[PDB]
This record gives sequence, structure tokens and C-alpha cells, in this order.
Amino acid sequence: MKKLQIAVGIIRNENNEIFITRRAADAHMANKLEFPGGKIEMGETPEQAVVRELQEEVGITPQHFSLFEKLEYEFPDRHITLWFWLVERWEGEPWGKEGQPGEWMSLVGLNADDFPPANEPVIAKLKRL
Ligand SMILES: Nc1ncnc2c1ncn2[C@@H]1O[C@H](COP(=O)(O)CP(=O)(O)OP(=O)(O)O)[C@@H](O)[C@H]1O
Ligand code: CON
Ligand SMILES: [Mg+2]
Repeated sequence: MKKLQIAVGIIRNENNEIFITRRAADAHMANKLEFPGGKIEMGETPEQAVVRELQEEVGITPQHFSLFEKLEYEFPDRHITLWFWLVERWEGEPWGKEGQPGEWMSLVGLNADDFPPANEPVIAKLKRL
């Protein structure tokens, strides 16, 4: 009976290096690629919302955010959303990981093979990148 959106917007920028939570510790698996949440709500548009949710987390400036696409996972009583504002040129350090680690990830044109099926609706598009 509620709804919420997430102004994450992965941030690939070395070639396709996103600041995604990439198993900081050496993991035996490789599907630990979630998405730097942030919760869009500030202002009243995915711009001031994600952009302001961008600085409020780390504290950089650039990043050249871009929509690219977004999903909407529906739950029994949880209407969630997840704006994927993909950026590609942050200053020195990135900025987006919510309560997650968020770390540069040398993936290479995402494939969804390293990302969990949970965010299937958007990971399907990264696959194309
Ligand atoms: N993909 C997802 N699946 C399920 N729940 C999600 C989700 N993305 C976000 N949520 C949940 O929905 C809540 C959104 O409410 P908000 O309080 O507006 C977030 P927030 O506290 O403003 O931002 P924050 O993400 O920086 O903590 C989050 O606390 C999160 O737990
Ligand atoms: N910005 Co929050 N209140 N679920 N940590
Ligand atoms: Mg936030």
C-alpha cells in the first residue's frame, strides 16, 4: 500500500567501470552486482532528486548523469521503483552507493551474468549497454 523510487543511476566510467557493490572481499560467486541506491525524492524531478541524492552521499560534482532507463519491481505490498541514471564522468571519486559499498567494477558492457536476477528488468538493458 505504498510506493518509493530509488535514484541510483549506476556510474560506469573507465570503459564500463561502475561504482557498483562488487564483492569488496574475494567472493567465489560473481552475481554480487546490485545498484547504488539513493532514493529519488528531493526537489520534484529525477534531476534534482538523483543529482541532489548524488552529492548528499559522497560529495563529488561531475558524473554527467543520464537516464538510460528504469524498472519498477512490484511486491505483495511494496511498489518499488529504481531510476537508473547512468553517469560516466565523476570527479576523482564517484558518488551513488546508498548504504552499500559501491566500488569501481571493471565489468565490460554489463551482461547480467554478474548482476542478480532481482533487478532483471533493468539488468536486461545493461546487458546491451
Ligand atoms: N529495489 C528496492 N527493493 C525494495 N525496497 C527498496 C528498493 N529500493 C528502495 N527500497 C526501500 O524503499 C525505501 C525508500 O524510502 P526513503 O526513506 O525515501 C529512502 P531514503 O531513506 O529517503 O533514502 P536512502 O536510500 O538514502 O536511505 C528505502 O528505505 C528502501 O529500503
Ligand atoms: N536516507 Co534512508 N533514512 N533509509 N538511511
Ligand atoms: Mg540517498
